[PDB]
Amino acid sequence: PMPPSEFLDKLMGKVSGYDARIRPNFKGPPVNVTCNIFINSFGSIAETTMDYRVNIFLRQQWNDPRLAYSEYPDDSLDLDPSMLDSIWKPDLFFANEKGANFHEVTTDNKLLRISKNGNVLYSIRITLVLACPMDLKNFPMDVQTCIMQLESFGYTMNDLIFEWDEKGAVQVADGLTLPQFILKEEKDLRYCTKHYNTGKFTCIEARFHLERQMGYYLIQMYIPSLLIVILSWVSFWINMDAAPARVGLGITTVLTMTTQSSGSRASLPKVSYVKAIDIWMAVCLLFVFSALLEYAAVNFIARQHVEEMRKLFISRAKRIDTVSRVAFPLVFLIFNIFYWITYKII
Amino acid sequence: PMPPSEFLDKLMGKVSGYDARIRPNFKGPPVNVTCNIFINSFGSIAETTMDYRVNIFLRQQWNDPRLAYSEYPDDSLDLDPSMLDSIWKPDLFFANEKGANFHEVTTDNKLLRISKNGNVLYSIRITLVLACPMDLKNFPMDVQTCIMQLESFGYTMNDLIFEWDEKGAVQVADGLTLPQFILKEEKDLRYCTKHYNTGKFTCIEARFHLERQMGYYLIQMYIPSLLIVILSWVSFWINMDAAPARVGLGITTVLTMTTQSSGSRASLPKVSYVKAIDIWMAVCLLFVFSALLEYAAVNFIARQHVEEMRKLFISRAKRIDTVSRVAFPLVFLIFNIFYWITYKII
Amino acid sequence: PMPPSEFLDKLMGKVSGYDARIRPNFKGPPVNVTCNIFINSFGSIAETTMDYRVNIFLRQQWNDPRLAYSEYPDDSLDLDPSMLDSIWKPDLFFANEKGANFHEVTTDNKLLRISKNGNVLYSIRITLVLACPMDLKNFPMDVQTCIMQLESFGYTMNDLIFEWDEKGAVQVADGLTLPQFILKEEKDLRYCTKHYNTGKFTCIEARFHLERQMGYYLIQMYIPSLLIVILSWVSFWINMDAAPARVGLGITTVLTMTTQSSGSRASLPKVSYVKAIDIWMAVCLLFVFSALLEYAAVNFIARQHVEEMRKLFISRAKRIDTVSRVAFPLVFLIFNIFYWITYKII
Amino acid sequence: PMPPSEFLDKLMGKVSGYDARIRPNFKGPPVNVTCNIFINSFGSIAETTMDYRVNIFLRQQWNDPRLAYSEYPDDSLDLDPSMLDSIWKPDLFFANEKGANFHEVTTDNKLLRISKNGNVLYSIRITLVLACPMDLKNFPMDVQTCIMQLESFGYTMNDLIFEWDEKGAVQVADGLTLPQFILKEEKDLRYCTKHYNTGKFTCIEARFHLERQMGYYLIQMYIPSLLIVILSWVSFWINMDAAPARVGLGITTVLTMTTQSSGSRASLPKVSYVKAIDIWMAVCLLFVFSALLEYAAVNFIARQHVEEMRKLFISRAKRIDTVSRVAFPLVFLIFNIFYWITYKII
Amino acid sequence: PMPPSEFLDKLMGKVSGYDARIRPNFKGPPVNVTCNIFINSFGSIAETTMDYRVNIFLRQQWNDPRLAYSEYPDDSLDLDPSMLDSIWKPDLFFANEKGANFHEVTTDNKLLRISKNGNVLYSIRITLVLACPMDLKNFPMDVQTCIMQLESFGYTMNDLIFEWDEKGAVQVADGLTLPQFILKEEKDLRYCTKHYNTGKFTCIEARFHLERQMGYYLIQMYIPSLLIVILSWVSFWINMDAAPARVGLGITTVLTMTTQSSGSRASLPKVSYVKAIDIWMAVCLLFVFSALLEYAAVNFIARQHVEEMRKLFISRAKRIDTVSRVAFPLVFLIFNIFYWITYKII
Ligand SMILES: *[C@@H]1O[C@H](CO)[C@@H](O[C@@H]2O[C@H](CO)[C@@H](O[C@@H]3O[C@H](CO)[C@@H](O)[C@H](O)[C@@H]3O)[C@H](O)[C@H]2NC(C)=O)[C@H](O)[C@H]1NC(C)=O
Ligand SMILES: *[C@@H]1O[C@H](CO)[C@@H](O[C@@H]2O[C@H](CO)[C@@H](O[C@@H]3O[C@H](CO)[C@@H](O)[C@H](O)[C@@H]3O)[C@H](O)[C@H]2NC(C)=O)[C@H](O)[C@H]1NC(C)=O
Ligand SMILES: *[C@@H]1O[C@H](CO)[C@@H](O[C@@H]2O[C@H](CO)[C@@H](O[C@@H]3O[C@H](CO)[C@@H](O)[C@H](O)[C@@H]3O)[C@H](O)[C@H]2NC(C)=O)[C@H](O)[C@H]1NC(C)=O
Ligand SMILES: *[C@@H]1O[C@H](CO)[C@@H](O[C@@H]2O[C@H](CO)[C@@H](O[C@@H]3O[C@H](CO)[C@@H](O)[C@H](O)[C@@H]3O)[C@H](O)[C@H]2NC(C)=O)[C@H](O)[C@H]1NC(C)=O
Ligand SMILES: *[C@@H]1O[C@H](CO)[C@@H](O[C@@H]2O[C@H](CO)[C@@H](O[C@@H]3O[C@H](CO)[C@@H](O)[C@H](O)[C@@H]3O)[C@H](O)[C@H]2NC(C)=O)[C@H](O)[C@H]1NC(C)=O
Repeated sequence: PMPPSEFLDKLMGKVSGYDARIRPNFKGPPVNVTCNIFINSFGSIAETTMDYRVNIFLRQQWNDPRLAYSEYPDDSLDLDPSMLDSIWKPDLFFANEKGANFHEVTTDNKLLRISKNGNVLYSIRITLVLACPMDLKNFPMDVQTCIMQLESFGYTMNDLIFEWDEKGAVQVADGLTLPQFILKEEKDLRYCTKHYNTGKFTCIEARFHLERQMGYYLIQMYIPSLLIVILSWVSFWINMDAAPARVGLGITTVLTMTTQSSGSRASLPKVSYVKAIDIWMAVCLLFVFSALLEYAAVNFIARQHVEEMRKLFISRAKRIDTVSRVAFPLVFLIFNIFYWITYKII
Repeated sequence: PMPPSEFLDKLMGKVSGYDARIRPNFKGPPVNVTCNIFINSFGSIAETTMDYRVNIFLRQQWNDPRLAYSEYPDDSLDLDPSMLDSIWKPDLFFANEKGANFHEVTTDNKLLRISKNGNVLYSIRITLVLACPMDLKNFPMDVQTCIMQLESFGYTMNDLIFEWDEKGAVQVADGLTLPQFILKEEKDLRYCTKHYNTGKFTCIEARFHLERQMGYYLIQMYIPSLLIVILSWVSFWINMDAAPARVGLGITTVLTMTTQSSGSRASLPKVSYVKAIDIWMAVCLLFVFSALLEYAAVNFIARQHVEEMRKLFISRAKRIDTVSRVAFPLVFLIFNIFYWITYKII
Repeated sequence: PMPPSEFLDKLMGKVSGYDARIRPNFKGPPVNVTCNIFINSFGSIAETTMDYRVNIFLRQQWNDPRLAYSEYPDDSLDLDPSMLDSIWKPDLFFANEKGANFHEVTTDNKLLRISKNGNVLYSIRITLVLACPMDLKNFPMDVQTCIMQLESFGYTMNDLIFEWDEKGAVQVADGLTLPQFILKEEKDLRYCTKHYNTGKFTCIEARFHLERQMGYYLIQMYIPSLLIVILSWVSFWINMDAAPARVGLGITTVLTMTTQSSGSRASLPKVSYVKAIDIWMAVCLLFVFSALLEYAAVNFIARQHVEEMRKLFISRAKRIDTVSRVAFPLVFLIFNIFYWITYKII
Repeated sequence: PMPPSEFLDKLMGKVSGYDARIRPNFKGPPVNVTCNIFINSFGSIAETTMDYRVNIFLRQQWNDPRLAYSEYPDDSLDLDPSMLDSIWKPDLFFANEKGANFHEVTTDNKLLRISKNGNVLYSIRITLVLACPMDLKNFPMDVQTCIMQLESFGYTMNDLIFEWDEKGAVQVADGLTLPQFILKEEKDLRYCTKHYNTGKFTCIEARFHLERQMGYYLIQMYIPSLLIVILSWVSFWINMDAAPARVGLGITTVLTMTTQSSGSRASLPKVSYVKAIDIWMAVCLLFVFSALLEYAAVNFIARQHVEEMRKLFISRAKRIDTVSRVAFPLVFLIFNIFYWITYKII
Repeated sequence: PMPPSEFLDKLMGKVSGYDARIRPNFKGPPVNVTCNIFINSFGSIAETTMDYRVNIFLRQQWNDPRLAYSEYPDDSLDLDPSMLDSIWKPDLFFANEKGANFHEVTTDNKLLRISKNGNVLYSIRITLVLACPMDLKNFPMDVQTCIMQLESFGYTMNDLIFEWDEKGAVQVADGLTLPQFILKEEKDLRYCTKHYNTGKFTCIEARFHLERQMGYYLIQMYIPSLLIVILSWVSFWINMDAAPARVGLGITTVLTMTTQSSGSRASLPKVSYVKAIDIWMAVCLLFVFSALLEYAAVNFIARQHVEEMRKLFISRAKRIDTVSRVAFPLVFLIFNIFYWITYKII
């Protein structure tokens, strides 16, 4: 009969004394809050900052006996967020926020329904910029594991406990994809119960596995790394006589790799350890330096020399020919097969 | 007689009991809300982020019987937004906001008029930064289809339904243009009714087709890609004798394309698949590498050699001349005609 | 006697019934609002965004008969903005805001005085970031005309009309200058009365003419464009015999222009049409390519050749000398005189 | 006895009628407000924007007879900013704000004490981003004079007047330094009384003198400008015979200066006039172009030529030797001594 | 019995007269406030700005006799931050904020418990962007000491005093690390009691020592600095006869160092003094300039010359050979051993 908001005026109003400043089950067991998330947006995973932005629908559920309506004939009584500041709400924060905000476009993006037995479904749209430290040992073939963990800031573990629900604690949007990663379907769910000099607080955290789309880096970095090598090999297929041709083909290619390695770590943090993309472009350096270093041997032995003179110099230009025409493709290919098996096993 | 705002004090005030926290037609059919938009601003379509900013006038219309004034002699009773927080308003949010805000310069940019029969026109200026994933298979000749979709966050499909109005659901400003695209006049309008573990919610979405102005990329990228080829052809129109001239004209041009392809994907996301602008600048690579690779053949056969010697070496420098003087323009032009027909058919 | 704020407690308070939610002259003629602006800041005209930031003092004046004090012995009764939310205020917004904000440092930067006959002077400091589409046909010699237009968002043309005042509708700060433009003193003032599917609304807009300081671009772009040409001419003043000197002076200069044109459109939007700065740096390309193309002719005819042989080859190296020693300065200067007259007439 | 805040409940409360909306000395002389500042932070002087950020403690002092407590036995009655919105406060704004904000971390950073005779000390932490137009005639040796000026926005000069106090109107933090400038101890204090079509308003402004640390620019710009010159001089100490060595040493150095001047005005606004750093790097251009221009003379006269032939050509290669071996160090050093005295006198 | 929030309605409410605007121990000794922090986030130490962002849990403790509950049977009475604006709170600000904000995601991240004897534990999550001037004498091997200092803004030293607690005044997160530094465990704690023309205020500050991960700079900067040297040494292992080979290997390497030093101070403020990374890359300059300077000697003495002629020129090419083949590795290695011991002792 009476309008339910008018019903809720006495549901939680000064009549019946719903004090929003006192958790349910006061002085009893803690408040068991089941949580799950829904991921609209995901991406902008900046490694310069080692964070990422997500746009989730945080759903919470707890049981408040003070909210147990009985007269009403249905199961759910939704209510606009205008009085969402009227009921008790758990102080779930994100232990690695690094910035977050509500969405208030045309309305507070909030949801509030209440079952007969006091079950409170509480859902709000959030945009987080979560911090996840990036492990970059094997950079272009890394599997980053960024996390988001939900703690309680004020209430201790003996008054408020979080939990994930079993029926799909983490849903993802239907066509949600990324420009650079693959959000692997397996998603871990484990506790991260904290301790301070103030007490112990509740935590739960879902670990998102991330694997890179190697297609991009395969193009901008590896192929340019690979052309300079083959360009540095036919430089040895140059004319037999040492002329300024090898003078050009040598230093030109080395200068490429010098600039390549510059833009190599362009959008990369200043990590002290050595990653995998650079040792590729390191080995690519010492081969292209082998070219200018090899002609040093040729131009050295050539200026040495004349029967016995030319008979021994060209004998050096020949053994140096039949070796470099296969040695560079020999070690460079054996290096490649070893490099990629090292990273195809992780 | 009485001032209508003073009339509205009893229109929605505590007299007559207009509770703003209870939707119209409560416990009856859902609230049928017709929507349309008006686009002032449009642009800043960043592909680094794959989003875009728009400045719209969202108009809504629903019928609230509680707002049915009868005494008054006219059709419309506008009212400043100061009491726009006084009436019920649907919680239309944008399912792909990624940031949005109201405009509050000198007044809340809001509009509110009410017909005799309870029709509520509600219009507000909004600045959205909407997320649209970019498909970049054929990059400079792509037709991106960015969308904006209007969902309800709290009310389920059985209590609130959105709809587009038939009489021009999407107007565009008179001289609205873009720096890079053409907002095609055809604009699609279809439902995107959602489902969650909470229920099903209303959605409507308008698909904006976008086609690129190819004029820019035709200049900064293609012509510089095209000069290096012709510069790499008259390099073969060099003197007959193999001199360091071809030493210069070869590696110089190849270094251009190396730097060209660097700035090629300058403002482009790190997409794993291969787009169309790069295979252009890829084929431009393997021709300019053909130049330095061709002189490798010339300088190789030249150092081989003398009656029978010169009689067979210059016979190779001639067949290599009459072929390269037409072969590069042969395959390069046939490539061009094939490339552009592949992209003039989409 | 009584304090005038205490006087204004009954001026607009619940006594005498000043309802701030009802415009003056209700049900009568529209409210004639005269406006003018004062420009403190102006600049940051970003062409990457095609907008600009301004810091104005928007003065408004309308007549409200409800504000007609009679007892008081003076003309003006100022009042701090603390009760500036107490009176009626027109909802003037900026039709091309693209971001704007009030200034609230140590006080709301607001002004409010009221004449005896109800005249309301209302002035507030605003920082706008206004959108003006840039026309870049003739880029370094363009005259951009950015605008700012003042519309009413809620009230229709039959209830509220804006106007500029005749006595200097737009003042500019005394020493206000720009880093790149000259704010021409002539400032246009014309209506932009709008129409929608909701009605017709009031508008007024002041067109600011802007002309560029060509001094900067004359230095960073044109001179470097001009040195490469003269460097590409004395390259032909090289030794008579074709040596690797022309091998160097040719490709070196062309590589400059390639990088010049890269940084040419560095801070420029991706406009499809062709502007004027590039056709300059385009013509500068085809002359420097003429150098490497000319030596192609020299090195070609030289390798052709010997009495009749040298007697006809050097006859070609001579006619090619007396022509290129004046032809490049011939066409290049005639091009310059034509280019600058094309742009000195607009 | 009674708690002084409870004392201030009747100090300014509805008892005794302290109306915060009415300035002291109403209808009498204007309110004489003495001001001074204290500078915590200072820096981020961006010339791309021509502004700078400061973090000051604005102290104000005015006398309000309505605040004259008599019963109390002490001189000062501080009070937390919670009731700082309760008293009258002057509307001091900053005429060149360009952005400013309060600091609200753990409390509004505000101070409020009141002497017996009504003296109000009012102090608040502010972070300003003030606009100062930069004069860049002599760029690396410029003395910028940025200002900050304190106006009143609402009250006219006949109702409110600002003043600096004599006892150290501008204090600076003890170890406050800058990365690029030296905040000279002399700080000017003069009025900037304004006039509009609304009246005349109070102003005071303190002029901060700033002088650059020339040490940085002496390293990144001048030394690289200076190495290319000496590298372009020993290029003339090359072998007597004109070989491709001068072919290399000439164009290589000129290309450096071309890229040097690119990054010269890297972080510099697009000012039309010519500054001092560029004419340095301009004169450095025309000397390095003299090198490639000089070898043009050598390679020209060399190809001219043979008894009388070589007897006159080498006579030109000798007079060109004994001159260039001292002429470049002659004019270049005389240029340096003239350049630096032009800028050591300002 | 009664709900404690309802108990706190009379704990601090208008009954019993808890005036939040009056510090504890009024007119007595100052309020002794013990503080400690807990560091979640730490990093983004930008030297371009010379600041850094931290995410701390500021815990405060003071004793307020007015908050002494006696009836209740326990030690602690937590309470949600909804009434955290109800009690007195010290106005601790950060003397070098440069920007800071609260975290309000799903609740104000705040904590409030009260012991029986009035002890108030008050803890709030804060994100600071603190200013620390960077000392960059020895840049890649520097030990920066950034600070954060906690002052009181309003209350003087005779009414409010801060202190650190002895039991671990500064805790750090368990796995908190940085991308570039090592937060040394030793953390200093000393007073910074201030003085102004208003009085003396309380301060405490914790000095965080920071030492760099030299691993990154060891790779991007030093190795490229080191390859050019060895590339500039085997350039002297070139053929005995002076050919254009040394023409290439000389200027090519010098151009590398020119571009190296460009990107050397890429992300570095414009400090006037000379740091350590540049004198490394300065000494690397004058060795690679020694190469092109050395061949100047070779090509000079070579063109001088013929029995006595060649007998004295090659005698110079030999003593120049046996010296440069060890002199560059001689001085360069002795330089290295001296450089690194200068920086391994600090
Ligand atoms: C929130 O969930 C926790 C997790 O179960 C609940 O704690 C558990 O509550 C049950 C119900 O009383 C306890 O069962 C009893 O345990 C005692 C001692 O173990 C046993 O002797 C009894 O026969 C009975 O089985 C259980 O011990 C207790 N466990 C823990 C770890 O707390 C809690 O009650 C829930 N609170 C709410 C408000 O839902
Ligand atoms: C909002 O619009 C929807 C769409 O039409 C309305 O739902 C429709 O309402 C009509 C009016 O009663 C229903 O017509 C009746 O349907 C029954 C069963 O189909 C039929 O036996 C009756 O003879 C009569 O035609 C219609 O069924 C119903 N359809 C749906 C899908 O809901 C709704 O009433 C509107 N609500 C408001 C508040 O305007
Ligand atoms: C705001 O300014 C407009 C512009 O003038 C005012 O509208 C004009 O008001 C005058 C005053 O009554 C009207 O004059 C009368 O016009 C009728 C019909 O044209 C004529 O027969 C009468 O003899 C008399 O001249 C005028 O028509 C009217 N014009 C328009 C276009 O509205 C308006 O009254 C002003 N409102 C306020 C509140 O100041
Ligand atoms: C704020 O400071 C100004 C600056 O002094 C005060 O104005 C001055 O007030 C004195 C005090 O009455 C005036 O002195 C009188 O001047 C008249 C005419 O000059 C003279 O005949 C009298 O013998 C007496 O000396 C002075 O003229 C006046 N000057 C100005 C420029 O206003 C003002 O009173 C101060 N207001 C407050 C609230 O402190
Ligand atoms: C906050 O902590 C300070 C630091 O101790 C307290 O100040 C100290 O308070 C004690 C307690 O009365 C004073 O002791 C007395 O000192 C006098 C003179 O020195 C001596 O003759 C007495 O026999 C007795 O020892 C002590 O002097 C005083 N020192 C200072 C520097 O203030 C303060 O009382 C504490 N306040 C609160 C509210 O906890």
